[PDB]
Amino acid sequence: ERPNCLSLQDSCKTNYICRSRLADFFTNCQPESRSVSNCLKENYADCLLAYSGLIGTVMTPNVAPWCDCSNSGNDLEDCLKFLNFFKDNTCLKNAIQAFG
Repeated sequence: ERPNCLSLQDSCKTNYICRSRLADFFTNCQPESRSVSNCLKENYADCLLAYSGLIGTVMTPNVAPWCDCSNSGNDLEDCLKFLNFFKDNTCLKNAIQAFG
């Protein structure tokens, strides 16, 4: 059964390897601004490498990890923000197109 993304995030953060890789992904594939969803082009390579760095962890893509936001309770908005960082990430989409 597909787990809740926040639960999966917690299982990742307790492992020093996954915690580090996840943090790198959020850092390198973040928007260039609150208004601009894309990152600066100069960061494409680092964003893709960071995204690929998730492979081998519970955050392995297949794209978003294997999780959804069912049963998020009061934390639904946060769960969706997490999930959308994978599914609706302009920086990541552009990086994959550029070097994937």
